[PDB]
Amino acid sequence: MYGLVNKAIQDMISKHHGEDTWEAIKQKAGLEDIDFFVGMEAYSDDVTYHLVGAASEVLGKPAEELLIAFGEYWVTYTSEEGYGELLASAGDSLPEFMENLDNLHARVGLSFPQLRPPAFECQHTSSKSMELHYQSTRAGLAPMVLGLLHGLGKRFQTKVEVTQTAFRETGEDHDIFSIKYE
Ligand SMILES: O=C(O)CCCCN(CCc1cc(F)ccc1OCc1ccc(-c2ccc(C(F)(F)F)cc2)cc1)Cc1ccc(C(=O)O)cc1
Repeated sequence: MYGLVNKAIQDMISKHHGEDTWEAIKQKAGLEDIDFFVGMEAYSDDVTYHLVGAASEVLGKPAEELLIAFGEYWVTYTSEEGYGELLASAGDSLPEFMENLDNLHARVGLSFPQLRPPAFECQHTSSKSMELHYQSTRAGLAPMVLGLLHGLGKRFQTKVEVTQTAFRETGEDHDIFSIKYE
């Protein structure tokens, strides 16, 4: 993934657990060569997976729990590190944001060819609910998407409940989430 994702993980862990713990996690993951992450440089996905695995071992939390935390963090982090206006342009409510996300990533993709944006499709079931189909070229990030949705509920001051109903990791076509929101 683009370096920005790995910088954001470094930032979350550092802010939350201190530099010592981050350095440890960095070393466990086998990444002490890499001095800083370059935000607009494409990295092998494995660098990301290895950071999450290693942070899981070091902090004593499951990877999927860290992904949820990380998903929430991403929404705030990117707003503060140069994508505040981009996120604003995506809408002023949770459903509109999820509707615009494929288009938001298109705009990211223009400058940055190695972007592999996931696809998000909304089937709105009422004015307070939707089925969300999440289609990704990556495995194992559904819990991050859970975190992301909560990051957005916070951003828009909307209470939101997310329940996954189809699981890509068990060989289903794609993750599907049932969402209820204020
Ligand atoms: O499944 C998957 O593959 C990954 C799913 C999890 C990650 N994705 C979250 C999408 C999301 C979901 C959401 F609900 C809310 C917010 C969200 O973010 C808004 C946002 C999205 C992206 C940038 C940005 C900014 C800059 C750059 C660059 F580095 F300069 F290139 C790159 C991306 C900013 C804001 C972002 C993503 C997607 C693909 C890649 C890549 O392929 O590398 C990297 C990151």
